[PDB]
Amino acid sequence: EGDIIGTFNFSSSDSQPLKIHWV
Amino acid sequence: SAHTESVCVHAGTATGADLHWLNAICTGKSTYTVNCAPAGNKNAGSTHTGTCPAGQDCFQLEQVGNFWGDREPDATCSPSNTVFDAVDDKEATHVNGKVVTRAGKPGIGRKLIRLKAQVYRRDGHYGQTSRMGFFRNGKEVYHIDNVASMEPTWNFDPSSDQSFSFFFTPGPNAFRIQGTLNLAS
Repeated sequence: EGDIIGTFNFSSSDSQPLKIHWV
Repeated sequence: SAHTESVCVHAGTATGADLHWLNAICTGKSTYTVNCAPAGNKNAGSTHTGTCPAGQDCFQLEQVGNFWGDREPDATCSPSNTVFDAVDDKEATHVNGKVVTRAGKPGIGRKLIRLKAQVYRRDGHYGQTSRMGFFRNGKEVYHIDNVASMEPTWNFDPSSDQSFSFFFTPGPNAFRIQGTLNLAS
């Protein structure tokens, strides 16, 4: 009782591309 | 994407058409091509071009669900200092038969990173190259043969690693390379 139907996802943004300083 | 959908919406105004993107392909550093179709007939595709805004590069996406539920190549726009990309053209850097991207350095400290890159066909899907890899400090240090993609890890050290760049070997199935640096573990 009170069980939630569906799917949670708490993923972060740590996999985002790194900012680049070009030579 | 917001950008490719906008290309279709603007293409349909002149005829009152309700157009949505079918698929989209990066064609260069900032250019892309979109195929559009009316909501009521996915078969009636038309081709239209776009360009990413200033300071942004075209970023190729795969398996993106479109208006009709089909998973397709799509294109969006990403800050030009967060993506590496090149096609085989005159002002692409060429070295030892390879097309090479711009070279640059992340602004992080000592950290494990991943150098992710893929090659793409003219139709925007993942392709195949005989050889792809990355340069470090202007020298080829990693390669992988007969693949669509690479994702080696590397202990980045700002004192020793001045730059990285990606390269691929152009061919009938390798038109564009696209890469990023990412934190890894």
